[PDB]
This record gives sequence, structure tokens and C-alpha cells, in this order.
Amino acid sequence: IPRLLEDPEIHVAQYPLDMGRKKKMSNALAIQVDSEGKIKYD
Amino acid sequence: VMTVRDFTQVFDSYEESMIAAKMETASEEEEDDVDLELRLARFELISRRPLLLNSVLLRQNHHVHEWHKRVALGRPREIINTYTEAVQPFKATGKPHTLWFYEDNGQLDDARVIATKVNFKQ
Amino acid sequence: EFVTQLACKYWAPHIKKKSPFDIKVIEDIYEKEIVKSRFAIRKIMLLEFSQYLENYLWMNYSPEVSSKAYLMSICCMVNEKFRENVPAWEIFKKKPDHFPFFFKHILKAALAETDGEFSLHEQTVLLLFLDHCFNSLEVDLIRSQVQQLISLPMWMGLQLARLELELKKTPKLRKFWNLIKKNDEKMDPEAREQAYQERRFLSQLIQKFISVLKSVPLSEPVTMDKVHYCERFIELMIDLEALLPTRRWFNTILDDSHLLVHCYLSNLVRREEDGHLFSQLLDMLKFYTGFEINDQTGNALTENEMTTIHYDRITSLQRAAFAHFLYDFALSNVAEVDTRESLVKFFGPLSSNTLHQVASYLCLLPTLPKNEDTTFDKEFLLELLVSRHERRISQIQQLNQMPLYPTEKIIWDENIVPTEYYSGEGCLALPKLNLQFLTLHDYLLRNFNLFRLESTYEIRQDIEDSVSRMKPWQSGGVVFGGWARMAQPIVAFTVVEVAKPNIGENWPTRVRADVTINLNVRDHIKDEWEGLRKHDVCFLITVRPTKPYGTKFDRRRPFIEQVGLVYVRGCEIQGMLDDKGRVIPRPNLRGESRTFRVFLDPNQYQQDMTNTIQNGAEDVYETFNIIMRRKPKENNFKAVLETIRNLMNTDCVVPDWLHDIILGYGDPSSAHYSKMPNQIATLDFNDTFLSIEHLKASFPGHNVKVTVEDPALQPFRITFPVAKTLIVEPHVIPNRGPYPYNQPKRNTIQFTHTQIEAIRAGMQPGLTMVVGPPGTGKTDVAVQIISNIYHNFPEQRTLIVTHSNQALNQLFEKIMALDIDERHLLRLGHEELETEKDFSRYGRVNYVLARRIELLEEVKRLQKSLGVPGDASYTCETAGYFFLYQVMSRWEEYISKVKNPDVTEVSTFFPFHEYFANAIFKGRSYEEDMEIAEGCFRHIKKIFTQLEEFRASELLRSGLDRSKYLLVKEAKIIAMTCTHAALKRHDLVKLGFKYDNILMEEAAQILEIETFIPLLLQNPQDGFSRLKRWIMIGDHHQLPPVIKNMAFQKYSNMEQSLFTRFVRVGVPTVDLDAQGRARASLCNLYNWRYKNLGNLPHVQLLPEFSTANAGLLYDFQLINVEDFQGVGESEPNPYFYQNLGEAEYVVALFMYMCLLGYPADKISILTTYNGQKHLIRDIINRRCGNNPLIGRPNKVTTVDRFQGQQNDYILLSLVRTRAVGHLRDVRRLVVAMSRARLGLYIFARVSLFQNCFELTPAFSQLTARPLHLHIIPTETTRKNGERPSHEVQIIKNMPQMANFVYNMYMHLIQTTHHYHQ
Repeated sequence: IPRLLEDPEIHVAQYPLDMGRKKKMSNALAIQVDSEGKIKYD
Repeated sequence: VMTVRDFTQVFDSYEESMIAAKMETASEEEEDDVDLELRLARFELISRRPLLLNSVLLRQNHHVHEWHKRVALGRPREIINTYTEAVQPFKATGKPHTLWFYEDNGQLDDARVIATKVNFKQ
Repeated sequence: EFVTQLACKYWAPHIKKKSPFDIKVIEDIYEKEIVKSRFAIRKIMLLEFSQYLENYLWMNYSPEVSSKAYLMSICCMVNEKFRENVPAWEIFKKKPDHFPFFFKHILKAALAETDGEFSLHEQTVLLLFLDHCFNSLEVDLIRSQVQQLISLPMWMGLQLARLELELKKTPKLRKFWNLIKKNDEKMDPEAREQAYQERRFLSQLIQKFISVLKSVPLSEPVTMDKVHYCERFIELMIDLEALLPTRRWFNTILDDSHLLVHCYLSNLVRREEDGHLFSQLLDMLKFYTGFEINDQTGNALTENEMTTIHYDRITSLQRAAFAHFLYDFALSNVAEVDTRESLVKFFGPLSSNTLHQVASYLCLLPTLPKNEDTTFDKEFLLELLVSRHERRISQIQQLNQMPLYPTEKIIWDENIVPTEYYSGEGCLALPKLNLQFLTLHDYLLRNFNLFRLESTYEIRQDIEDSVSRMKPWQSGGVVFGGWARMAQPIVAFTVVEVAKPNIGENWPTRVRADVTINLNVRDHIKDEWEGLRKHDVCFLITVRPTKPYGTKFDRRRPFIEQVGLVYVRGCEIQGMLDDKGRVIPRPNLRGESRTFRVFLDPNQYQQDMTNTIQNGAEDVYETFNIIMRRKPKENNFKAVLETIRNLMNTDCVVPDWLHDIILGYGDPSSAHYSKMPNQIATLDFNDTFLSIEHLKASFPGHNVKVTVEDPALQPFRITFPVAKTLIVEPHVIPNRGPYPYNQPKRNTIQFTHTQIEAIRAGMQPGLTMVVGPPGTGKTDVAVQIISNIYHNFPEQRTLIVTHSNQALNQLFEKIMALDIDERHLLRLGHEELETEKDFSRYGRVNYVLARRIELLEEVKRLQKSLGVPGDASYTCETAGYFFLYQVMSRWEEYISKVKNPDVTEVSTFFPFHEYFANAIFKGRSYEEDMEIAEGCFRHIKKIFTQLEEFRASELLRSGLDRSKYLLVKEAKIIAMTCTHAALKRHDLVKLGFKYDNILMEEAAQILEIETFIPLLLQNPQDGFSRLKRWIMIGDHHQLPPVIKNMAFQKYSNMEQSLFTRFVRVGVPTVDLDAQGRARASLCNLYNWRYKNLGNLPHVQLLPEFSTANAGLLYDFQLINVEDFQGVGESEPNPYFYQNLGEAEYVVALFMYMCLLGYPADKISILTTYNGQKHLIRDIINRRCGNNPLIGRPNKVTTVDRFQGQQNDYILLSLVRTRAVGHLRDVRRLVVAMSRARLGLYIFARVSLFQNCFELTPAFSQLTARPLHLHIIPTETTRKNGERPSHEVQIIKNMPQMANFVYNMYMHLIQTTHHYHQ
């Protein structure tokens, strides 16, 4: 029922937070956290 | 508007003039409300209570009980003066006489003015 | 087969010999047919239609044979006649002897112990029957029985203390009371006992009701018979209370019983479903028990009188309080203590015993004996005292707080908005129209509510259809699976203004909102939505759909659950916005989005807001998702309601000689011209009479004396006495100038003496009512009255009001042939021009403009003929200067010379020879030439009189201001429809519209309230109505105003016109008695319905009315049509009645006539049902089609849609075979019998309609001729009576006819060939 990202049975396209629904081809290289900790800025 | 003023004077000369005057007051000021209350004192009662309700909503402040007094022409209008006093002096007593010392009433008026509180106590 | 076989054996009509009366038939039918079928409506209908009451029940009724079954059977029949709207009392009027015995025993039965000999349903039937009686006091036979139930002696049913209280209150009553007690002494013991029982009936009936009411459980199951008894009882209470003769003494009785307090505390009203109708009826009763009228004087109570009544009650309560109990309450000012809240505060804490004691001191209850406990509940005692003394808001304040739009809480409530399925078995919470009303407020409010609720029904149909088509589905949001022409999804909605209330009123003076729609639609629909204009009413709708996507809708199922209907609110278009944000040389907007600014009902807004603020209800105005528009012509309800409310608010100043008649009481003849104090002695009848012979013949009962003996000198003035002698003075029309063509047009109609009585009456002050049967010259009478008033009273203005624009076209057509200046004519309307000249505001402004040009040119020509220099053209202004300075001066000098004396000097000193060169004196005598000179001056003066009137067009540039001048000042005759009058009353009053005389046509086609409204299109003058005359012309024996939902007719008689009510009331009428448009033979089919309706000479004597119809032996026939392929009447869709056998026969006859050479256009085809209309059309196209030898009939339509219309030949199909249907309404019959000038041919199941008692005077004539069509296919100059010089063949059925026409046509296709392409 929700119709927004906020909120299988639904039988709707729903994308719940931010999974992209249109092509972007974005450059960004995935930020990563390892095990417990850190954004792997190295 | 000057023609409306002269016509208002013509209504002042006088039922139709009363209509022109009541329309002049209802046109949309507390002194003018006193004037319309004077019109209630002259012309004509529940409708006067309604216009008085309009004057009351316009300004809940102490002559309104006297405006209610026209409806008594009085114990009930004085009761309205009493309830208005609860909603806020001598006016309720005047309503009591209508149902039927001025110096102390005057010091009371000094109390009615909008160590000072101690004076209100004295 | 049982009831019908009995009917055939014992009482059925058209059966020569019957078995003798047998009481067991009555006993058996009642027990086994009526009671056992649970009073099945179809059984009761069959009995009633078979004439059970007229032919078996009543004429065999006597005291010796009277039984329960007998009494009940009579009441069932009478009740059913009311349900069917046919005359209910005729057989009792025929044999009145045993009615008093019968009536008294109805009373006994009604009071019979509950669940005793009579069941509760049976006693409900008796309640309804008695309701009909009280509603029928105009019938002497009924009134003479009911009098004793409702007169002053009924007060012996009062508590003794209350009686004394009333006699002290009205001391003059006691002597009448004493007189009653004295006359009672002169009675023998049984007559005394009977009198006392009658006097106590209503008060005892109330006690029976109260005990029935109390037997209703709060939550446990209840039998419907108890509910319905209580409902019908309140219906009876309302009617008794809403009629002054029944209210006068009974109102006190009802109050003494405390019925209303019992009812509001009852378990029944507390049952939300079971008691809902009871509650709504209760609210109506409450309105009347507290109605603002003096019971004894019959006058409406003023505001001061109301206040005094309320103050006196408190005062007497305080007196009792002070002396015996409540000390603080007793000493307080009235306003302190008189609110419901204050009263509960003061009396709520008291014990039951104390409250009983208080009530006893007010004579409301008997004394509570010392040390006894009261038997009454504390809540009863409290509510008794509180409701009696609390502040009440007035009827006007109550009205002014009513929203003008229906909400979802009203639209689907079938207690107040019944469907067309309403049988008439239960009652409705609706006002009733009959004869009388209490006051003007009562009268106006009944019409207000009936109009309000009836219009709500059409709204529901509009809503259910358009919203269903949109297919609202769940998506928790809404998605619309379909589209609708009349409704759009709302894209945005915002309240943009909530204005402050006027002083006193508690609602905003104005609420506005912006509503946006997206016109993503077909351009036709885009145009229609953009076609919305100011004052157009739309509805704002909230759906929260219940169904998943794709779910089918079923219109048979409850609409609200189907679409998830939550809210309905009305609104009124102010205007569409433009791209500059301005409320709308209209612009071309871009895109598909459109925003409208609208007005919301301020009372509805306040209630919703109050509900939100006080009770946490959601804001309705943030939820709308649909907006629906309507057809403009069906959507005037809000404006009419507003106008009526405004009329109610005003002092409603109608003529004092009209007020009582309007309310339906007092002398119905008191406004007749012979009883008006300002009756005019001498009248100029002008061109009314064609000769002195015509005049003498116009007054059969009078002696005519002429003021001049010379027969060559014999227009006429007539002086009436104040005694059978009329003084007639011939006079000469003043010469109008030297152009003989400027002599006036003249009336050519040789009016009958009856038509003359109408014209005479219309010229006099007062109320003139004219009953004009089909073709009796209503229109000629009307324009002659208008013309006579025009000439006799030049200052006076006449308002003409009709129902249709057709009638207006007819009036103006005939007006044009009379001596009436077209500058004095005006026609208002919101239309295809059908008259030779244009009398709209537009046409009249244009005439004035064009006439001004021509007249200013005449002034220029006059200037030059006088040798006055000046090249400038004249204006109306300088023309005026010219008249006084150049024209009047010359004339005055001239008159000074020749009128202060030879024939020669009349011409020698005549100042205007050159101007009239294009046209003078005869030189015979002074008197002649002088008058010729006078006429020349009148000619010139008329030019300048007109120019002075036309100056306004120089001072007012816009066509709208120019039209205002014509409406307010220039016109002397102003015409419009009653519809237009209702819509425009507000504007007309604001303009200062004035008029002296009203004439109406089609008066019996106009709704009651739409007849009343034209009386008040102006302000009072010096405190009185300016209205001098009211002329109404109509025919109550023809069809009534159209009520879309006939449930409002069945229960409320909402179709009844004011005209019809006045005739019923007994207002004297002038009954036109000579028709001039149809054969005398055809006239017989309906002239039985009227008073002495015969035929005019030209109908009697002209050849065109005695010439037979070619190929048909008879000029009219009723043709029996049995089954075709096993079917008679059919119903392919519900209520879409058809009859293939009849239709095919009718079409075949039409073809037969066309093949004979009839002018196809001179034939029209009529039927009583729309289903048959479409079927006949269907057959016309599928059988005639592309046939060169066969044209099309002028119309194929229903009888109801052919009112006021006619053709030479009418083919009529009655369709029905199972039941008679709405043709039983004799008015529909009369219209159906009178649409033909020369030929009427009717196709029906003859047996069905023969059995109908009301239709007998027509059908007994129709069956005097064969029921098989007599044709003469080889045929004209044959006359109506002469034996034909051809073969007469008899067609015995439709298939034989369809055969014949086929063969006839196939012979004509081979022998002829015509050629249209």
C-alpha cells in the first residue's frame, strides 16, 4: 500500500530506500566497510 | 460617502432611517457601537441581543452590560452585566435595580483602572 | 382468478345481471384474500380497480350488516384510492345515510384494546383512514362527523386544572363553555354519552398511542407493526396540528397530554435504525407544536409576542418557586435562568416528588397527595419542566441556519428522499400540499422543503451515474478506471476565504475555494467544462474506494458501498481563473489545467468546522477528489431555494385582499371584482365589441341603454351600476394625424358573452380566474385583457408570466395584431426567435436605436419645413428644446387664433402645412377641420414624446444599461416564464422593477411556489403591495406541473398548482365554453369533463369540420388490439412499456394514410409511454425507411410531451394490457382526447380501460362505434354523415392490416414512381 520508499505480496515495483530504477552509469566506486569498522578510505 | 453621511443625518432625523442607521453600523468603532446601542435604546429585541453579541465579540470590555440592558426594556440584562463582570463593578448593581455609595464606587473605579496592586487592595 | 370471478358474479361493471348481495363475500374476501395475504397491495388494488367499494361494499352497507370485516374493507378501499390519487369519497356522497353510523364505529375500532379484536396493523389502517378524513374536511359529509371531535367541547378531555387555567387565560371563553354545558342538558342520555365519547376520542387515542409506544423495547427485537403504528400516529398528529380548524382546540389537548416529551424520551427514537423515520416525523411535529401562531385569532405571532409568552412562563414558574419551594432561581432575572443549561442546573438536583409538585402548580400534572411518591420518571418530570421553559430560537433563525445543498447524510435517506419505487404503503417525513396553510411562513417553508428534497433526488441520480462511470478503484489511494462527461477528478482544492460573520449570525458571510481540474479529455468535453458560468452549481465529492482494481460495478447494488462514498458538498461557480489570477472577449487559456473559484455554503462550512473543532472530525474540505457538474436547465434548485428564503425573510407584502385566499381560508370569493371596494364603474371597452349588436349579445341578463339614439353613431364605454342596466356610450378615437394608415389596428374576434365576462373581470381590480378548456380562446381573452388595461390605464405596468416560451410566442403574435406600441413591449429570458419581431432586451434596444434615428430625421425635416436654419443634426436633447421653443409656441399661437372662427382660418393659420405636404383640410365644417388639425399636432407630439423616452439611450451606452431602462421605465408590458421569474427575482427587486397587474397563462401547469413568487418581484409601496390585479388563465382538467419523482406527488401532492388549489378552495372561475379548433364530434370525447363546453359557430358550420377523413369511415375510432405472437404489453427494460401489436398497427395505419395521399406532416403519433414511443419510431425507420411514397409524421412522441400542441390527425397507442397505469388520471385522458383537429384513431386493449371507472365517460363514447378499423381503400369530398360511395372493408386485426398495406404498396410501386433525391 505505501507507494513510497519509506514504508513480494505487494505485486508492486516498490524500491524501498535507494535502489536505482533508471540507468545512471555512475562513476562512484563503492565505499566499503570491513567487518566491524571503517569506511575504507585508503 | 458625504451623501451617505447626510442620509445618515436624515435617518437621525427619524423606521427607514433606522434601517439606514443600522446598515451604517453593520457596514463594518466602539463609540459607533455605543451609537447603535443608542439606536437599540430608541428604535425597537433578540436581534438587538445579536448585534450586542457582535459588539461583545468586537470588544469584551464595561458598558456592554448597559447594551444588554436595552433587552430588559432588565434583571436578565443585568445578569449579562454580571456574567460579563465575571468575564472581565456597579453595573451589576444597576442590573439588580433593573430587576427591582457612588464615591466608594469611584475608588472602586480607581481599582478598575487598567504598590499599585496594594492600592487596588486598599 | 378468485377475486375476479367474484367481481364478475357480484359487482363488476359492464355485466348486465349480478347475483344479489351476500355478506359472506365480504367476510370471505377480507379474511382469505386481504388478511391472509398480509394486506398485499396487489390484492387490494385488484379489488379497488374492480369497483368493490362503489358496487358492493358501500351501497349494501347498513347498521344491521356492519361487521369488522365490513368496516376494514371500506377503509382499505378508501386508503387505496388515496394511494392511487383517484376520488375517494364519491359513493359516500351518493348515499350518505349510513355514514354517521359507519364513522362512529371506525372511532370505536380505532380505540379498541391493543391486540384485541383488531390487530395493530388493522388499527394502523384505521389511523391512516382517519388521517384522510381529517385531511378532507372540505367534504361536508366528512366535516359533519369530524366537527364534534375537534371543537371546543373536546376540552373536557383536558385535566380539570388545565381547563380552568385556559378559561382564566381567555375569560371570554367561559360563556361559550357554559353555553355548551347548558345545551348538553337538552340531550337525551344516549346522545349525551355519544357526544362525550366523540369529545374524548383524540385525547383517548393519544393514551392508546402512548401505551403502544411504551411497549417498544430499547434493544430487544420489536415487531414492525408497533413501529408503523407509531409512525402513522405522528403523521396524524402533524396534520391535525398543521391545519387551523383541527389545531385550534386540539393543540392545547396535545400539550396537556405531554405526548411530545413522552416521544423524545421513548425507546423508539433511541433505536437508530428502527426509529429513524419516527424521529424525523417527531421533528416535524415539534415544529408544529411550537409553531408561531395564535390558536384563537389564527394570526402569526410577532417576535414580541413570542418573547412575552416565554417571559410569562418563567414568571409564573418563579411565582410558584418563591411561594412553595428554588429561592435563588425565583429571584433571578429571566435571562439567567431560562436556558436549558440553567434550568437543568436549577431543577436537575431536585427529587422526583418535588418536580412533580412544581409541575402540579403549573397545572401540568395532578397534585401529588401528601406522603405519596410520584409514579413518573425523574427524567420525564425534568424534561417536562425544562422543555416547557427553555429559550427557543425562532422559525426564521431556524430557516437561516439551513444549508442550501444536500449532504451525503440526506441524499440517500429514502424517508425524505424516496426513490421512484415508493409504493405509498409507508409514510414519509415530508410536508403536504392540500388547501390551507397556517401562516405565510408555513406556506413558504412547506414549498421550500418539498422543492429542496425533490431536487435532491435528481442529484442522487446525477451522482450515482457519473461517479459509477468513473469506476473508483483502490490503488490506499484512488484510481479511476473510467471517465465521465459530467464529473472530473479534482487535481487540487483549497479554501481561500473564510469571511467574518455579520453581526448576530454565527456563520461566515462568505466561504470561497479554488478547485483545479485537468481537462485531459475530448475537445467537446473540454468545451463544456469551460462552459461553466457564474451561479452554476457543482458538487464536491469524496470517495474512498472499497474495491480492488478491475472490480466490476453493479448499479443494482447500494451505491455508497460500491464506490466508497464518504462526502458530498455543494458549491457555486464564481468564475474560472485566467493566467493572471483573475476571475473571468473571453480568453483562450493554454494547457489542460483549469481552476474555478467557487462559493461554499457558509452554514454547511460552519457546521463542518464546529464538528471538526468540537469532536475531532476530519476536515471534510481537504478530502474532495471528484467534482460533478450538471445540466444548467435542471440545476436551478439552489437559486430557487435562496429566493424563497429571501421572500420568507422579507415582510412578504402581498395584497391584503389576497393574503387569506393564498393561505386557503376565509371567503374564496372576497377578491372577485363584484366584492372589491375599488370596483370601477365606467370602463372603455375600446375595440372589444365589433358592433352594438355584438355588445348587446354579450350581456344576456342585462338591459342595454345607449347614450345616443342614432343607430349610425352606435369603440364603446360601458358603465356598470352599484340594477340590471348597462349604460353604453359610443365614442370617437382621437384623430392621430393625416396619414390614414396610422389609424389603429383593431380586434377582430367576436368574443362570446362568457369570454366577455373574463375580459370584464380582468379589467377590474381583484382576482380573476379563467378556466379555459382546449381551444376555447385563452390566448385571445388574454391579449384583449392586456390591450384593454394598456389603453384604460396607461400609467399601469403589466407583468405577464407563463410556463412555456411557446405561450409567450403566441401572446406576442396576437399582441402584434392589436393597437399596442412595440416600444412598450418587453420579453425577458435566459432562445429561438419565433415571432415576426424581436421583443428581447436585445431586440428592443435595437428597435429604440433605429427608431431614434428615424425620428431625429423627422425633426430635421420639421425644422426645414419651418424655415429654421441650422445644419447640425438633432439629439433627443435638442429635439426636446426644439419642441418647446419652435413647435409648442407655433401651436399655442395657432390655438389662440382659431380656438378662442371660420373653416378657412383653420387651414390658413395652420403652422405645419409644409411638414405634412407628403401626406389635409376638407373645408366642410369647423369642427371637422379643427379635429384634423388637432390630429396633426398629436402626430408631431408623438414624435417628440418618443424621443424624450429615447434620450436614455444617449445617456446609457452599454446594451445592458439600455435594457435596464426599458425594464424599469419604458415598457408597459413585461413578459417572462415563471422559471425566469424565480431565477431573476433578486435582480428585479434590486433594479426597482415595478408593476401593477399580473396576467398568467398555463396557470395549472405552474408549481404552487412558482405561482406565488411572481407576486413579489417588487418592493412594497408605502407599506402595501402595488398589485392591483391578478389574472390567472389555465385548465386544471388538463395536466399538472411535472414532478420528476412521482413519490413526491403520491405522498405530498407536490404537483398541485396554486391555480388548482384555488379552484378547489372555491374561488369563483370564468369557464370558457366554446372551443374553435376541433370537430364537434371529437370535442365530445372530453367536453363531458367541463361546465357546459360546446363549440363556436365556425366549428359548427364550416365545411372543413364536416368533411370526412379519406379512406376511413369514421372520424374517430377505438381499435381493439389483442395479443401478437402470444404477447400483449412487453417490457424489454424495466418500466419501458411497449406493445408490438399496437405499434405495428399504428405504423401500418400511418402507411395506409400516406399511400392514400395524406399529408404525412399533418399526422402526429402519440402514446402514453416512452418505451412505446421509441418502438414506434424504430418501426417507422425499419418499415418506411427509404420509401418515396411514405413521408414522416410531424412528431412521434408521448401525450405528456404534446401539451398545448395539435395536429389534424392523431394516432394514439395506449400500450397497456396488464394494468391501466397513469392514464387513469383523467387529466391525462382529457389531453389525450383533445390533440386532434380532424381525426383521432386509438389502439388499445379495450376491455382493460373499459373496466376503469374514471375513464368511463370517454370510453362509453368510444365503444359506441366498432372496435374494428373501418377502411375505404379506394377513396375526399365525402361528408361526415353521408353513406360512402365506395366499398367499406373491415380490418379485424393488425396482421390483416399489415398484409393489406403491403399488398396496397406493392400495387403502388408497380403503378407509380416518385423521385426525391
